[PDB]
Amino acid sequence: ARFPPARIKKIMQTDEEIGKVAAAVPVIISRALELFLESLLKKACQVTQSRTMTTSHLKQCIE
Amino acid sequence: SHMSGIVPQLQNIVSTVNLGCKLDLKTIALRARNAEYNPKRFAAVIMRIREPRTTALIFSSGKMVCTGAKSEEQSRLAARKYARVVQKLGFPAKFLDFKIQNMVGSCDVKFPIRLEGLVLTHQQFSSYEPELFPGLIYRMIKPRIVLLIFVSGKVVLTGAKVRAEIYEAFENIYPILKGFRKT
Amino acid sequence: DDLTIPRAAINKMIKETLPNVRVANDARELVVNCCTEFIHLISSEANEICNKSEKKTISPEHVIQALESLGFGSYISEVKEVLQECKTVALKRRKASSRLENLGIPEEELLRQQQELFAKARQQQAELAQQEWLQ
DNA sequence: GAGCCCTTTTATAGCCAA
DNA sequence: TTGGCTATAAAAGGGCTC
Repeated sequence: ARFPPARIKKIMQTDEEIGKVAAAVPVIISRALELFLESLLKKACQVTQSRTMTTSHLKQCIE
Repeated sequence: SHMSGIVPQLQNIVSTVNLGCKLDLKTIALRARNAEYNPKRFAAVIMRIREPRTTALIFSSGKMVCTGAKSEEQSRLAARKYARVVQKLGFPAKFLDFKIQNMVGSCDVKFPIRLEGLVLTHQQFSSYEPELFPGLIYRMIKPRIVLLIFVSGKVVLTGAKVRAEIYEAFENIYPILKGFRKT
Repeated sequence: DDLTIPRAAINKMIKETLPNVRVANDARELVVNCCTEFIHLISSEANEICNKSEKKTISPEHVIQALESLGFGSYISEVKEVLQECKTVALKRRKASSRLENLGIPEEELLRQQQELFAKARQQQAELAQQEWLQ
């Protein structure tokens, strides 16, 4: 799944330190966000099958 | 035979004026009441005033952009108040080359419109993608103004340098619109 | 700010990635939030790599370097591809505007065509009006 | 260098928000 | 309802890509 670049840029700039950002940036971050969720969900899925996916099975991936 | 009878109303005006003297935005943003500044995000001060309700973008070169007015002189007044503001803040503020750069107008033909067809008969002047934007985008060549036409009969006109161009554009499009009325 | 990627986007991702896996609504909320954390993580690292690069605007390069630097080096493959299509899209769009403004039907005839449609429409509503006025 | 980006404003208006 | 995305015109400049 692809994510809203406009939303991604707005989110990036919730940080006062972040200045101007190249138009193409938010779109690559979207792809990156996509690769991060697939890798993350697939690990958490493993953790779930070693016990429905819960909040705990996920947190143990952002540890 | 007859004039539409509908007169488009001005909703926005963008003018520019050159104050003719270097400016230190840090300084201006520092004391100016309603002034914003983030050379981080945007290289210009963003000042506003209640009457006429507007917004000015003040750059380092002294040049300024004034937006929000509903008439030519209202925009020139606001532009002047922004000038006196920069002035009182201790800067050699002049008021040079004031120019209206854009005018926006809008009105209601009071009847639905078949955008679906209009974009066929005039495809070379239209861009209609309801998936992307609900309105039909019409590019008139003479005068050179852009119109936003909506199924509801509301119409926006923009791109004008002088209000006559807006009245000329609407009077041209009205009969076209009546030819694509929906029923 | 309380901006977050749309719930629906995350749900479409979960469905496409974990076909046939019940995911707690609570957990779905955690993923939506991990998203914003990641954006901040990448952005912060990129913003530093940027200051150093004596540049002013966070470029697609600074983001690639932050990825490697952060430990996400294995994404740089698929991320480079997207950066590509982005340059291509921007390039095609530049050339399309160039042609629109330089190789189209001379304005002169475009104007004529358009005025024809205008005069013609005035004619129609002229009759349709005068006729109804003859009642 | 030619030319696009970003920022501001405004009418209008569907789609979206979990 | 509120408000942001999407769309249009235009200026101002410092930042960038072929």
